[PDB]
Amino acid sequence: ILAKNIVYVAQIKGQITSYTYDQFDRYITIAEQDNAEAIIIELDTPGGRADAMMNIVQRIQQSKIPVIIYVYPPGASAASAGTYIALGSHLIAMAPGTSIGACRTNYFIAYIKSLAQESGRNATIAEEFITKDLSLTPEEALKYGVIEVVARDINELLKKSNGMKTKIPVNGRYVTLNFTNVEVRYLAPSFKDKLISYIT
Amino acid sequence: AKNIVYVAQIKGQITSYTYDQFDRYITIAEQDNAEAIIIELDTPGGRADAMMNIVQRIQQSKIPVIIYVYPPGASAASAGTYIALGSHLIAMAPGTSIGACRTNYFIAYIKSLAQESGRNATIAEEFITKDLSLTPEEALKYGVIEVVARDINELLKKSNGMKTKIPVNGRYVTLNFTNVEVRYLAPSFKDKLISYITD
Repeated sequence: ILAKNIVYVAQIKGQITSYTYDQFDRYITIAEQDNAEAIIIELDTPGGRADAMMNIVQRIQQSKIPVIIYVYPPGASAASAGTYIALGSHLIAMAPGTSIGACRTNYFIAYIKSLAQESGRNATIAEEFITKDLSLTPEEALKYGVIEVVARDINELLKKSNGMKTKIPVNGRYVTLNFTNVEVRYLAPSFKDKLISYIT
Repeated sequence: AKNIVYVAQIKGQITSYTYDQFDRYITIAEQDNAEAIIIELDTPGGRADAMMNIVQRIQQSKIPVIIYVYPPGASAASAGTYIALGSHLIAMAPGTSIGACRTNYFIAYIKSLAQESGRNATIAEEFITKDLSLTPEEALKYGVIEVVARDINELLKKSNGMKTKIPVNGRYVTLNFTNVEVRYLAPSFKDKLISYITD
């Protein structure tokens, strides 16, 4: 026979809107319901410094399982509200060839700085995202302590995150990721998701 | 509670040891009645031969074996391309190659592998007789492979519903990656070493 821990993977491409929050909620909900070891959101977001964001961030922070924001596929970028979402998550991995930061108020600074500090990721850089239109390369990003992992695909990501400690608690406890006997389940975007899209 | 798809890598030159690996992976897959197994294949080649034995292994496999020439920059070469032409499904990631790297028997053989899987055999020959190399897109266009996919997930999405190119235990199968779980299989320790030594 056979059996193991589950990891869910879901994409979230395009601009972040009020409709986005519902997606995060769906995916993270499904994952929570099955006690997934974690969930990876492959995230490629490009522009319009939104606000549905901190509602998403609250979502993540209150999630009952780790949420890994993976800025993938190559060419993807996480900007404006992307980068908040990420800085507020439990782990940030990045595929080579992607970016993070701003694409090419003091309130917002206060905010990015906050997100960074509570997850021990570099807040001086965080600020510079907003105050210098900074854009990091996964390697620079990792050097500077903004992200935790650089991975070419889901599988590297799993191997490299294995055993790493969550950067912010998961329901009060810091968790050590154990992707040792894991099964990955791919979740696809719904039909409304699908349409509410092209129509944008 | 779903269907399992296994994923395994096989990088580097193909030797008599390699067979052992396919056998292991394919065996694990068979034993759990996987919906299928994907071998991410990167094979630089330069004339080897363990191949003929591996291909029989695949043909006799009790579940579909999808040869996926991956990661970007990978090459399915010489030995590789026979293994692939002899499999159930061939996908390729963008930025990879198939064919020769850079007789009146090996030709008969590539031709054969091609015909029995309905993949273009005029090109197959041209691999060996014109040291030809194809790009996933050209490969697709020419009818050598079945799928071009950026990552395991596209691969599953694009292959879903496709019919196997050669039978699986006598029956052609239609892939159904509809409620699937993916399990990644890592190279063992011997494998890991026999690499450093087979260097």
